[PDB]
Amino acid sequence: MLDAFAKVVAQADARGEFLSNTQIDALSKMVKEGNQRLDIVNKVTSNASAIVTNSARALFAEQPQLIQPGGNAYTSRRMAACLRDMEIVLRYVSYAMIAGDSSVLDDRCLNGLRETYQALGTPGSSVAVAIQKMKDASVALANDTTGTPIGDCSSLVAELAGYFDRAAVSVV
Amino acid sequence: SIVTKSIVNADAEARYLSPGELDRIKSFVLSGQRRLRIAQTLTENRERIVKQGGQQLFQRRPDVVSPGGNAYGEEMTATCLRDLDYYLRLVTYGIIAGDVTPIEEIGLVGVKEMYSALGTPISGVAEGIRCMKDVACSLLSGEDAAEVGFYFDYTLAAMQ
Amino acid sequence: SIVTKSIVNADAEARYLSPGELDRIKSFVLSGQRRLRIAQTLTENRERIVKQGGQQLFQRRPDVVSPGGNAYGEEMTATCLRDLDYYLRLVTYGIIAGDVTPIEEIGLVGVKEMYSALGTPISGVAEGIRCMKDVACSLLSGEDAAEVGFYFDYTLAAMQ
Amino acid sequence: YGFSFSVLESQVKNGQISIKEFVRSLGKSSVYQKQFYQPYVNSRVVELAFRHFLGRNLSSLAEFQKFFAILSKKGLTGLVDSLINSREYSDYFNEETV
Amino acid sequence: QVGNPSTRSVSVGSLGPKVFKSEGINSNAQRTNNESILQASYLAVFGRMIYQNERIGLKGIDNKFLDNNLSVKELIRSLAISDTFRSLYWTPLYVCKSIEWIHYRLLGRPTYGRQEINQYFNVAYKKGFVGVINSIIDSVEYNECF
Amino acid sequence: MPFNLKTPRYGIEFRSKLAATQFSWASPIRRFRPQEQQPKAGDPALFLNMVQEM
Amino acid sequence: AYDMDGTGAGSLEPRGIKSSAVEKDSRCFKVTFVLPSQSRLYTFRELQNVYTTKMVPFSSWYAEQQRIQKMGGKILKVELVAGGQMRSVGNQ
Amino acid sequence: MKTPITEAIATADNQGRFLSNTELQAVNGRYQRATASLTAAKALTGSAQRLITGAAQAVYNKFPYTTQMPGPAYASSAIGKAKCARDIGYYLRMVTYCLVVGGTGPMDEYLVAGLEEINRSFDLSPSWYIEALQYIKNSHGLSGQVANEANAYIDYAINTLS
Amino acid sequence: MQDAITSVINAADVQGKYLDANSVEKLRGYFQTGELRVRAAATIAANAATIIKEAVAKSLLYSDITRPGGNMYTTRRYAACIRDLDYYLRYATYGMLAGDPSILDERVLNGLKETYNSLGVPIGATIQAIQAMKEVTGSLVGSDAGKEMGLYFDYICSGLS
Amino acid sequence: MQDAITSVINAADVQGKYLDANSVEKLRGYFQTGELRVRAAATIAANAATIIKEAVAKSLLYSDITRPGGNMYTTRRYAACIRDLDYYLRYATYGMLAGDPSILDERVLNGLKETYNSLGVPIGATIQAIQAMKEVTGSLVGSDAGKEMGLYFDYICSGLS
Amino acid sequence: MQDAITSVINAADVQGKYLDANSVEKLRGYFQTGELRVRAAATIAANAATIIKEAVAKSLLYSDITRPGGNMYTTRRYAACIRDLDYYLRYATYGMLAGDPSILDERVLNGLKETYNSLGVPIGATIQAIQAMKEVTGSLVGSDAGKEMGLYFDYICSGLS
Ligand SMILES: *CC[C@H]1/C(=C/c2[nH]c(/C=C3N=C(/C=C4\NC(=O)C(CC)=C4C)C(C)=C\3CCC(=O)O)c(CCC(=O)O)c2C)NC(=O)[C@@H]1C
Ligand SMILES: *[C@H](C)[C@H]1/C(=C/c2[nH]c(/C=C3N=C(/C=C4\NC(=O)C(CC)=C4C)C(C)=C\3CCC(=O)O)c(CCC(=O)O)c2C)NC(=O)[C@@H]1C
Ligand SMILES: C=CC1=C(C)[C@@H](Cc2[nH]c(/C=C3N=C(/C=C4\NC(=O)[C@H](C)[C@H]4CC)C(C)=C\3CCC(=O)O)c(CCC(=O)O)c2C)NC1=O
Ligand SMILES: CCC1=C(C)/C(=C/C2=NC(=C/c3[nH]c(/C=C4/NC(=O)[C@H](C)[C@H]4CC)c(C)c3CCC(=O)O)/C(CCC(=O)O)=C2C)NC1=O
Ligand SMILES: CCC1=C(C)/C(=C/C2=NC(=C\c3[nH]c(/C=C4\NC(=O)[C@H](C)[C@H]4CC)c(C)c3CCC(=O)O)/C(CCC(=O)O)=C2C)NC1=O
Ligand SMILES: CCC1=C(C)/C(=C/C2=NC(=C\c3[nH]c(/C=C4\NC(=O)[C@H](C)[C@H]4CC)c(C)c3CCC(=O)O)/C(CCC(=O)O)=C2C)NC1=O
Ligand SMILES: CCC1=C(C)/C(=C/C2=NC(=C\c3[nH]c(/C=C4\NC(=O)[C@H](C)[C@H]4CC)c(C)c3CCC(=O)O)/C(CCC(=O)O)=C2C)NC1=O
Ligand SMILES: CCC1=C(C)/C(=C/C2=NC(=C\c3[nH]c(/C=C4\NC(=O)[C@H](C)[C@H]4CC)c(C)c3CCC(=O)O)/C(CCC(=O)O)=C2C)NC1=O
Ligand SMILES: CCC1=C(C)/C(=C/C2=NC(=C\c3[nH]c(/C=C4\NC(=O)[C@H](C)[C@H]4CC)c(C)c3CCC(=O)O)/C(CCC(=O)O)=C2C)NC1=O
Ligand SMILES: CCC1=C(C)/C(=C/C2=NC(=C\c3[nH]c(/C=C4\NC(=O)[C@H](C)[C@H]4CC)c(C)c3CCC(=O)O)/C(CCC(=O)O)=C2C)NC1=O
Ligand SMILES: CCC1=C(C)/C(=C/C2=NC(=C\c3[nH]c(/C=C4\NC(=O)[C@H](C)[C@H]4CC)c(C)c3CCC(=O)O)/C(CCC(=O)O)=C2C)NC1=O
Repeated sequence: MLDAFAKVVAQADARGEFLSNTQIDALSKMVKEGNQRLDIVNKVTSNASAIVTNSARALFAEQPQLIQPGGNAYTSRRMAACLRDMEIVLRYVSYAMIAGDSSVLDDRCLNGLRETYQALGTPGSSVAVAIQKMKDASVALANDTTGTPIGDCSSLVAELAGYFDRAAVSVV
Repeated sequence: SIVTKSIVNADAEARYLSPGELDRIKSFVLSGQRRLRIAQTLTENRERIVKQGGQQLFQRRPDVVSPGGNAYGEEMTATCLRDLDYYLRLVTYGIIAGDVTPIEEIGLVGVKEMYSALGTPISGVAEGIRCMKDVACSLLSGEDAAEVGFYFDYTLAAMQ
Repeated sequence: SIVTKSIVNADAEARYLSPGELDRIKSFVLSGQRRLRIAQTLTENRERIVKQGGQQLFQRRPDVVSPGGNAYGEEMTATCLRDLDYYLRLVTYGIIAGDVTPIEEIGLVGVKEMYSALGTPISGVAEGIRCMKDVACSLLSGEDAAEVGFYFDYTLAAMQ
Repeated sequence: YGFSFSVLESQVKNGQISIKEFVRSLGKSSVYQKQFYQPYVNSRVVELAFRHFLGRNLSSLAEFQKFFAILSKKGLTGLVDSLINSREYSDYFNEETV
Repeated sequence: QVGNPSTRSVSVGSLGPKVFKSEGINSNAQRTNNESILQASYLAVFGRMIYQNERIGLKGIDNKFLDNNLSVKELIRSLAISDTFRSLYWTPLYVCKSIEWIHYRLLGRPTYGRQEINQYFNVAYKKGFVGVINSIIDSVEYNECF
Repeated sequence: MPFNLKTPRYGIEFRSKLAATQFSWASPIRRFRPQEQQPKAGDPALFLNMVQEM
Repeated sequence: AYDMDGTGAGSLEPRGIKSSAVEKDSRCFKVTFVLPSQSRLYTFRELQNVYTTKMVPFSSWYAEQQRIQKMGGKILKVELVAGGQMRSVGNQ
Repeated sequence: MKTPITEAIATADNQGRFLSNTELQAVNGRYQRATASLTAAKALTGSAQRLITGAAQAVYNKFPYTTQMPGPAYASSAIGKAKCARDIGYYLRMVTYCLVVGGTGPMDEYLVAGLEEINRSFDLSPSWYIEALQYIKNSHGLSGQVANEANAYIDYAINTLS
Repeated sequence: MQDAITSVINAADVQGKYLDANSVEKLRGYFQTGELRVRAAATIAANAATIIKEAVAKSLLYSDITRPGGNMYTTRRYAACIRDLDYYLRYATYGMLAGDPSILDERVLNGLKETYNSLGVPIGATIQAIQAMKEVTGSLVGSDAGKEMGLYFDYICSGLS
Repeated sequence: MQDAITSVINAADVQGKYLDANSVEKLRGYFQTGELRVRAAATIAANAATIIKEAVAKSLLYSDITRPGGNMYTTRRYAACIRDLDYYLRYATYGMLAGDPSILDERVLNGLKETYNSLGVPIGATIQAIQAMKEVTGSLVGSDAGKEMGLYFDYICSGLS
Repeated sequence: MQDAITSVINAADVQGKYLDANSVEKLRGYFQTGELRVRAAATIAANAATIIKEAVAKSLLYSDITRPGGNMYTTRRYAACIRDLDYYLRYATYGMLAGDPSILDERVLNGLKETYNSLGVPIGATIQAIQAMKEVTGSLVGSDAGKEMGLYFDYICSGLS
């Protein structure tokens, strides 16, 4: 597991030189944005169980055959497993937002998630539909200017949007 | 094209085109503005017409996508919708060419031999084109939806 | 192959292949199984050889990726690694053929005219091929990198 | 390719038209001129027509000039009619033999 | 040349092509067109300018001509008997289609008939690609015209 | 790989044999990608994921 | 396109039968005849039926009837089964 | 055309009199400000395609429904994505016209007169253009009075849409 | 054969693309000139005998080819030769309507040079008759349609040399 | 074949007269209802497969004809059955367009009663199958268009009995 | 080859005439515009490597013609294509200087459509590159010389079409 600072340390550890004085200015620009980072995470971790169930409900109206009798997410054993499966993706996306780099997203979550949907028979294209349902709810809640000073945060919600559509192309 | 069939037909007799044959060319080039606009309206609705058309086809024919059907699987259903895109592209060629000869020379000559060899039910490809016709005919006006539907029903008649 | 140049060299003289000329051909086929193993190593490490060769090319020549360089941008940089993928493929051809003719006939004749007409620095493409060589010679044994080193070296000398 | 001349087959299976009349309406058809009339010059069309409606090749130079002039003046149907209406066709093929 | 066999070498004029001559006319007799007669030789043998990668192997030939150490006949010969010429106009061609072409380059005309095309086809069967070139450049019509 | 993502509840050999009674689902439609936008050998769009890891 | 474009004597096209049919005429007769081979005794081809009843287009009846007569055949009956009589326009 | 030059002529011509120093002082203030205005007009022009392609992307990341919904009013096809970037280049071109002329005259006639009849008819939402104009304000990269002259004509456009 | 419309469709279909903006402008270039081509095609069909009759008198009437020893001496060779001029006029008119010289390759020019070499017909005198026939036609149909017809007269001559 | 336009040209030409007032009135009767036939002609061409499938199953599907020994038994018989019904539907559409049933007497009813009697085809059942094909086709084109359409279905059945 | 002056001398010699007013008009027409041609010919020689580099990238650089499998894929085939564009540009300048397209017929267009049909070179894509080369050169040389230069780019594509 790395954070954003660890990928600059461990890169030049393989090159073996000291960290340059123009690279410290890139790390100090990150800690100036370090407190706008912490309320993108606090906005999405607090409405976490309503990002999930409002995105599942939007999925099951577009593709109604996933919940009809003989469908994949039909029973009450498997509706709960489908609802869990978006909670785990939203968990590791917010983990990779607070670290700054995606090295824990594709390690404990995406490392072979595609190959276990071929074994389970789960439609992997429909999990990537319901991740982009959750991307549209989470970047709208990271623009919420209540209890926070007004400023430009467009470069950090575009990084949160990057970890959502990385986990969508890794299941199809 | 309307011009092509008039020139080859008057070559078999070894003569020039008649005023009745030349007026069909004048009457056709006058409608060129309406044909270029109708084809543009369909080309801008590819993902909706193709996606909407294949969505209704799997409710009138649920067996083709179930276990055992021809289009069973994500990659097979992907090539399923690939075929519908071929015939939507051919329909835009016929609307612009002024006749159905592009639809015939590309994808109707030998269509029953192709689909029987691939193991595909030809009756399902004609059901999927009839569903795309309803979607495409709901994006047009009263007169433009009438003629665009005739290009979809022609493809189905030649596909049975 | 040596077979091709041995027949073209003997065809022009209007005679059969010579005794020593045949012994070279026999020695080639006896090492053909080993040539397939060396070329098999580079083929499954192709993306890693291009990545590491791509990174270290941009540290020894940062002018090619800076504002005003030929490979400035992410799309123009993609064309950088595309060209590096070509030459890594052509060296695998030369390994199996036991000769440089597959490299020379595909991407060495007219290479100065081609890059000169694109505005691309021919001096830098040789630097990238030299950076791909050390990674390739890093995944091979002592004498296997001595075999692959011949084909990587011929490509650079012709590119200057 | 799945072509079909359905009205022509039912008329020839029932006996209303002979095989000579079946071959004649297959020559002046649209599938024929689409394949053996359009992609060729008038010189090459006269030679390929002798192979289909007569089963042989042109023999003399005066035989080409006689049928090139008919095709040049009356098109396809003026040529196919002059080959089936000839004495050589009926001599070898009389109304029932392909 | 068939109604006037002695018209060989007599320049036609402005009706024919341009003739390049390694002349060397001056008050000191210095050749000032050594770089133009070399450009004209590549266009006579190959018809075009060869690539910079294949012209590398012929740089030893051009260096000796520009230094005033080769005649045009020994330069035209050393270009035709090269392996880039052989790889272009001899190997990928029918054997009598190469003689008909090679004869048209070194001599400005195609063959007259079968007694001339069969003569070279026998020189190719025995000696090879190089034997055909030397038999056209050492010809009597070559030395009389050029 | 983590072992919960290595060995799931059932494998490919139990799922494929029951496609008549259970596990009959047929798959929904993917997002429609047009065929002429797909990359071919010698396209620089097959290296844009390499360039974003630089 | 039609056989009556003026081609007659002293033209470039050889003298043949000329019909009075319009371009793409659609009149057909119904004929009956017998036509012996009169050449099988030196060619030795197989034997064929010579009693024929068939529909022949208007465009070819002048040439067909003129060919059956030259070759010794005998026409037993002929009727018009398609087309109008003395129609001015509408034969196409 | 609201220019400081033509507002001076129309003030003297309302009462049928010559240009006094009430009017020559008004057009003096155009010329003192024209130095900062004409340097912003070159800077917004030279970085136009960076700003137009950046601000068109700013609407899609803010309103993702405009790339998903079916209809002629949204930018879901390539036709609608081309008519979107045409409009952003219309808003940027009017702003540089106002900095050249000096007043809010070009974008009054060419851009905002009749605009709300268009957005009501063609079902275009004016919040898309406020989001796009607020990208250009934060990313022209200017400073000083060059930035204050540019931000004023950008904020004039935001108040007409709101 | 393929006209200007089908030539645009095949160029797009061979790539798998729909008709984009670059091909739509070529489709508009043909519709704008469609009424001009139908107007010239009707006047050429009515003056065909006088276009051929005046192109022959101007090029090869009292020449050497009409006297004994030359090509086209006898009446069959005079009649067979003006039947060739009636091919080029009629097929140059098809190409002008279709806006594509494709029909001149298949049904006219494909193998026409070898036919004339075996028959012994002079190609230089045939090209001069088509060129004289191009000038007479250009005066009947005007200057705009006249240079369209000359576009397909030169395709026959360059496809014949 | 002669349509409504040609049939009035015929009546005038046999007298040597121009088109008088009574003639121009019949011509307006055709033009005024013309675009209604073109609309009905395309509607039947699109529903041709279903107009025959529902007429056959409703008229002769489980009868004695489809059973062994009966007529229309073998698949060749069945395919010849529904190949005939499409012939009538396709030719009745040609007659409604032209407004004159002359095309039905030349290319459909050309001695069709003798052919059906020789082969042994039940004339009583074919007439009732065409009648069932008239009640489903009338549901599509409406009454105003269904009036002209049914005018020719009865022409085939009347000329067949 | 013959230039504009020679074409006037020969047209008078074929008539047996001294140079009259009509031929003196064509002589001055070349002498007046003669120094405008020597300027365009000097600017094209300097921007030669640029006119080709801009018409290639404008027309055929990122298509499937350069990818594997396309004609002109390898470096030998790439270098051979830009050598063909070098001759077309270089020969259209010879024609503009001489004021007569005779140079193009005898050294460029003779048997050139048979040469490309033998090798498999696409003639359609070759015409596009010359059209792109026509406008890139028309912007450098101006409006007067840019139109006369395009007169000989169209002569090449017409004979190559
Ligand atoms: C709406 C969601 C779609 C769907 C989901 C679905 N998934 C499962 C089962 C599993 N998913 C995983 C993946 C992970 N598990 C993990 O613990 C982690 C982090 C380490 C990942 C990335 C695994 C292992 C399973 C198996 C059991 C589980 O742990 O949850 C199921 C149930 C399968 C069953 O048949 O019981 C469903 C229904 N299916 C759909 O229909 C939707 C498209
Ligand atoms: C892009 C940000 C969003 C978008 C754009 C979109 N706009 C239109 C249509 C029109 N836009 C205008 C605006 C102007 N025209 C002008 O001349 C000027 C001043 C120079 C302005 C500001 C007008 C008049 C139209 C309609 C007429 C036309 O098409 O030209 C469309 C097309 C809508 C339609 O129904 O045709 C689109 C798609 N839409 C989005 O979703 C983007 C977020
Ligand atoms: C552990 C809990 C914890 C938090 C929740 C944050 C909360 C937080 N954010 C900011 C400070 C800030 N917070 C924002 C954030 C936003 N403005 C917006 O318009 C967006 C809606 C939103 C984030 C997406 C900005 C832009 C600033 C800096 C003000 C500025 O520079 O303009 C500050 C003040 C810091 C300072 O004064 O230096 C604090 C305490 N930090 C924490 O330690
Ligand atoms: C021996 C020559 C011969 C054949 C073959 C023949 C076939 C024939 N098959 C029918 C078939 C039919 N065949 C099926 C067969 C089916 N098979 C399956 O595997 C499915 C479960 C089911 C649906 C396809 C059904 C359902 C019908 C009746 C269709 C209907 O009327 O709805 C009918 C319609 C009713 C009738 O029997 O009269 C005929 C005439 N007739 C002949 O003279
Ligand atoms: C332009 C004219 C034209 C057409 C139409 C065409 C069709 C075509 N369809 C194919 C496959 C296919 N076609 C289908 C089609 C279907 N499955 C269903 O359930 C439906 C009933 C049906 C229509 C959507 C399937 C599933 C395959 C893949 C078959 C397989 O992989 O086994 C293939 C083989 C793979 C390929 O090259 O794409 C071709 C060539 N080619 C053409 O040139
Ligand atoms: C490299 C490919 C290649 C071949 C093979 C080739 C053959 C070739 N064979 C020739 C003649 C000949 N070839 C034969 C051959 C035969 N007579 C027989 O009875 C046998 C069946 C047969 C040999 C097995 C004869 C008799 C002649 C002389 C013909 C003559 O003198 O008119 C000639 C004419 C010689 C001349 O006119 O100078 C050539 C060029 N040329 C080529 O480029
Ligand atoms: C050599 C033996 C022989 C003869 C004579 C012959 C005649 C013959 N005359 C015909 C028609 C005709 N014949 C006439 C002739 C006449 N109208 C009048 O008013 C007259 C009194 C008469 C002129 C003397 C007309 C008008 C037709 C066309 C009938 C129609 O089109 O309705 C036709 C129908 C085919 C066609 O017209 O091309 C044949 C076969 N066939 C033969 O094999
Ligand atoms: C051997 C067979 C044969 C014939 C017959 C023949 C005829 C022939 N007649 C010609 C002209 C002509 N022929 C005539 C003839 C006539 N004017 C009258 O009033 C009379 C009715 C009629 C003669 C009795 C005239 C006036 C011309 C010149 C027409 C012109 O220059 O426009 C010409 C064009 C110039 C020339 O003489 O070469 C030819 C080729 N050529 C042949 O090879
Ligand atoms: C559809 C394209 C097409 C064309 C054009 C064509 C021409 C063609 N022209 C022919 C003859 C001929 N063509 C001419 C023509 C001419 N004599 C001259 O002096 C003039 C230069 C020229 C008239 C412009 C002559 C005189 C003959 C007869 C040759 C002979 O009888 O020996 C022949 C031999 C048949 C015959 O002798 O009647 C053919 C097949 N075939 C085709 O398929
Ligand atoms: C274009 C105008 C036209 C018509 C109408 C036409 C009819 C026609 N119907 C036929 C046979 C037939 N027709 C039927 C029809 C039927 N069976 C029934 O039970 C129903 C009553 C009826 C449905 C309409 C059947 C079963 C045969 C086959 C008879 C056999 O093979 O012995 C045949 C014999 C050729 C063949 O076997 O295909 C002809 C020629 N031909 C024509 O050219
Ligand atoms: C198999 C033999 C073979 C080769 C090698 C080949 C190269 C080739 N390289 C190209 C471009 C290119 N190559 C580069 C490369 C570089 N920029 C730099 O600064 C560096 C020095 C260098 C990377 C190491 C760039 C930037 C382009 C695109 C230039 C442009 O689009 O203007 C292009 C044009 C577009 C395309 O890729 O199709 C071709 C055809 N083609 C072939 O058939």
